[PDB]
Amino acid sequence: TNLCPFGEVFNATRFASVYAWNRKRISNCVADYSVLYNSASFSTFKCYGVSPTKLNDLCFTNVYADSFVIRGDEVRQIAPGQTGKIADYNYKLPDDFTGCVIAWNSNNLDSKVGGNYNYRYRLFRKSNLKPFERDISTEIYQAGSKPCNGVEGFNCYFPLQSYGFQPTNGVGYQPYRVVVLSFELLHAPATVCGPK
Amino acid sequence: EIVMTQSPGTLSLSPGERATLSCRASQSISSSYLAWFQQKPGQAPRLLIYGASSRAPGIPDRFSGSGSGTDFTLTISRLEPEDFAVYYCQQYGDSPLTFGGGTKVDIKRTVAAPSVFIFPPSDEQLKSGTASVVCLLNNFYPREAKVQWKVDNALQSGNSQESVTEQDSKDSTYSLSSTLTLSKADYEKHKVYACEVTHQGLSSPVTKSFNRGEC
Amino acid sequence: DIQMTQSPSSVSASVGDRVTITCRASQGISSWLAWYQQKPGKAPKLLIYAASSLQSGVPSRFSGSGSGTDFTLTISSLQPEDFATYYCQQANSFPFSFGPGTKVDIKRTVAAPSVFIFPPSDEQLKSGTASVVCLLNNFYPREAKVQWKVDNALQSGNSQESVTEQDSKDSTYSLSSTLTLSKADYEKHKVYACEVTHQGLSSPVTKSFNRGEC
Amino acid sequence: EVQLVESGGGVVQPGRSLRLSCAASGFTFSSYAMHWVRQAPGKGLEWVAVISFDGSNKYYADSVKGRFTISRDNSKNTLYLQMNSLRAEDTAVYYCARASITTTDDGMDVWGQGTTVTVSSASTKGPSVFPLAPSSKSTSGGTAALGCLVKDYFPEPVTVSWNSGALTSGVHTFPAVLQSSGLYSLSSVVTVPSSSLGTQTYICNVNHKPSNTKVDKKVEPKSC
Amino acid sequence: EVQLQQWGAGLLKPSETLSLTCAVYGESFSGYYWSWIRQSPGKGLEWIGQINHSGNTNYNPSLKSRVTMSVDTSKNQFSLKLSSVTAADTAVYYCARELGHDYWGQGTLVTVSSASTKGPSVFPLAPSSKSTSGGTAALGCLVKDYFPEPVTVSWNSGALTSGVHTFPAVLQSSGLYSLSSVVTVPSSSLGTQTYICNVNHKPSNTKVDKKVEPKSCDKT
Repeated sequence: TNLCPFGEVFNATRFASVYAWNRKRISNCVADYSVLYNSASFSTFKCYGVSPTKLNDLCFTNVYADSFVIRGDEVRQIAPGQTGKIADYNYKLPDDFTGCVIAWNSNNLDSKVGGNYNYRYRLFRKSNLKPFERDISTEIYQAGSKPCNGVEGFNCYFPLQSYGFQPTNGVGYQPYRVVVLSFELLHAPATVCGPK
Repeated sequence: EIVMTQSPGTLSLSPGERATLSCRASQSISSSYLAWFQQKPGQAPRLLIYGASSRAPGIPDRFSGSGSGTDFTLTISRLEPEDFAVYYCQQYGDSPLTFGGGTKVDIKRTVAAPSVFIFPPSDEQLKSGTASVVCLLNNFYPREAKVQWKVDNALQSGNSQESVTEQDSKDSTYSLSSTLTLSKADYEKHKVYACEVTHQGLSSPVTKSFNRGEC
Repeated sequence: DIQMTQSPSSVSASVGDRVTITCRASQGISSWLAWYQQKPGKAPKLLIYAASSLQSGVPSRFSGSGSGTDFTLTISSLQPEDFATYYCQQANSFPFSFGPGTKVDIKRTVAAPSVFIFPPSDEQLKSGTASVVCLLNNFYPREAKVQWKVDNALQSGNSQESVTEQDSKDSTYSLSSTLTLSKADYEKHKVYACEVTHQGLSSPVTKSFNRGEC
Repeated sequence: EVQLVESGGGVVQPGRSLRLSCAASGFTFSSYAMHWVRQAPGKGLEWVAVISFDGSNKYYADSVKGRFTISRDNSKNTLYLQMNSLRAEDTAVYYCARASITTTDDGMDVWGQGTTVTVSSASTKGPSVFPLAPSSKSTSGGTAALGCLVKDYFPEPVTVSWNSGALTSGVHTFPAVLQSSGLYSLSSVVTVPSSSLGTQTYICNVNHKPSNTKVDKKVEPKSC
Repeated sequence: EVQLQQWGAGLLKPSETLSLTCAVYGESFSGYYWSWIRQSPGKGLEWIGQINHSGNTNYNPSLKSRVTMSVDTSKNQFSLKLSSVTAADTAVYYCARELGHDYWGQGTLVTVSSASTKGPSVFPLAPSSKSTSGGTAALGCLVKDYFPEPVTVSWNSGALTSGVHTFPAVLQSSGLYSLSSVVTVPSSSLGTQTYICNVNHKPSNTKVDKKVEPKSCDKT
């Protein structure tokens, strides 16, 4: 009784951009994970720390589900100790974290003729992100000996750039929806728990 | 990686003419993030065009850009001697960066029939334990040219290496040297050696021959 | 299932006038609301998407604004080719939803219905039924009621109403209210009356017929 | 040119099933997503279903789940909708719509003229005509209203003409109405100078195609 | 304005490591990303990585395994280390500022070869009575089996620059290099005027002054 909302996160309609990943809290639930890894739609179901089949027996304090959309060739960056745009200037996972990473293709929903310019990603940043950070600032990236004063120009660029998702992009340049479940335990009781 | 491809791979023009280079991308590119770089002998590259349409400081108004998506085009209205160089296209809209292959811009002039010469080796290189015959082509335009090495009416391959000179400064012609290596045994067992040259400006292939021990 | 309501239920306007149409939701759609236009006897014609953008081949007199749970469409200078029905559509989640509709009529002086009556003929009874009718023609606005009273007593549940459209001669309407009954229940009473209720009407106008009143 | 054309419109009785088909011409069918949208008689637009550009993602409303099944075939450029367990709450006009994107991030931009769908167990039937003669109570400023009435007919449509398509100076033929009997009815009235009654003839001519019916009925004063 | 000075090892050997340093003089070393770029004939301009003033590195997935970077804010320098090098990593390396649109270095030519020093062998390519061209004949010298590049060539102690087309080098299977230098002169000066092909290789301290004469056929 009182199951967990794994339908408003996975089977939703519109996901967010990886520079504005959507976080959701889950507590006081009976979360049933077996329904997840008992499927073929999930092309990627990695799990760090915990084991997949041993998930309906633990009891964590709370769970954090981070949903977003990325390319197909950028999924290898969703993991501890990686490097690139996604991991550095966008969603960054800590080192030796406990949780699971799920990812599956969405070339049906997130593909448009002429390009879906609604999905964006941060390309420039003067430094790297700390783990679990969110920088939505659309400020101007300065790369020269000339201030930008909030005006795009020479060597002063815009950090957020669009994915050009089309339905003909073959495999690696196709949209992939990603959900990251972080199982955060604390010294407080274990509200979440598996079925019985 | 966003692979870029430059078209054509080479040009041939003259001062006062107009030039057009093209860069085609594998996938659509961000808003207009494509740059055009100039590179000359020895120096490092230099930026002319950013955003595919803007003209950076210190850039004469003859360099222009245009295009979008998977097709961009650089144009030079009135060429000048300083403009004959290599040109690259760059994309700074997706990581990592990606350059092209280049599009050289060579000077043009009237076709010129190559002057062909064949060289017999010297005894010193033989007593060293090898032999190398040389075919020299001088003062010919265009660069498109082919050379074949025949051993007593018999083709060869896998041992002929050619080296080309650069566009001269006065006549803008080219010079080429083909070398065919042969161990002294294989060089002595045969009799004749011929260099057959094919070139646009040639009314027909030119075959320069010489025999061993000839005099 | 998000429900998308519109407002106002209808509108009367004139050429060159500025028209505004509001749309409301029950949940929060950031900007995923489109506006379609349908004419009697045709198919829709997309006008606005994202609640602020505009489709190619669409004049600029059409404007859209709003966000969240309140949106609005605006027509600066109406034209004869804009009197139609306007629907909203959300696209935030499945299943989608349209709006009930918002019509745009034409303005004119309040007319008066030239009310008439028509009794059941003989053939209607020969077959075994009876169909009386009252009529309100050449009137405006479209709001009007037709009350039926058999034997000088209200009777409902066996009546129908039909109206044509905004006439193209001069912005007029026409409504017919039919009272259908069985020969038996018809031949039991005599006075059958239809009364009209309208805005321009100076006072209600009741017209009746006695069973056999030739 | 871009053009969608729907087919599969005809009478059908409850419980049974039907299959509508849309054919496209003038664009890459195998990239755009497709929507099915209905409009009932006298009501507003209603959403029915959506299918992606490959056939792996399908969505329906909360009133056609299980009963309807949407599909497509890119080979022949066709879009199919299979309705099962039809009811009288589904008589409507169905439209196909194009969408550059599933979830309609940009909206539908191409539609078809639509195909009608009637759902009633009744069978074809010629109409019954009745004349609504003038009346002394309908005398107002020398204006007399008369007309004809078609009743108990099936299916749609009907065609009417007063004086062989000549009198068109006030004809106000009204739309149809679905009684509980299941058939249709509609009146057609017109105004005349009250002084031209017993001198000129006014005859309504009716035509119904599903039955090849052609009728002519005159309207005269209700003599006593 | 900004200035960038490069240095690092040139010649190298396979399985070794290539280290390079670029120093910045003229503006702030913090707030920008400093990048390394590579140019090879066949692969065009290539991008390797970029580093910040706090050790933050963005690499290229094609070289993320071999590439390493370092930064010293005290002397305002950055440095590259490329491991397990081969003859494919032979190229010109540039240091640039973020998105080199603004400023580049000058170029450090890094070469890779398992060979070792060696001096050139010179062989005269002489003319004959069949090499006549309307009153003009060609000749020259062939430099073979030397390493490393380059080699300087001249004629009559530098008293000749017309018709002297010197050709680039060729990496033969022996890991060594070869080239040919030529000259074209009227046939009215072959048997009378003298011609000599002076060669100079510095890494071996070799200065050759080889004469050149027509191959006088000794009748036996």
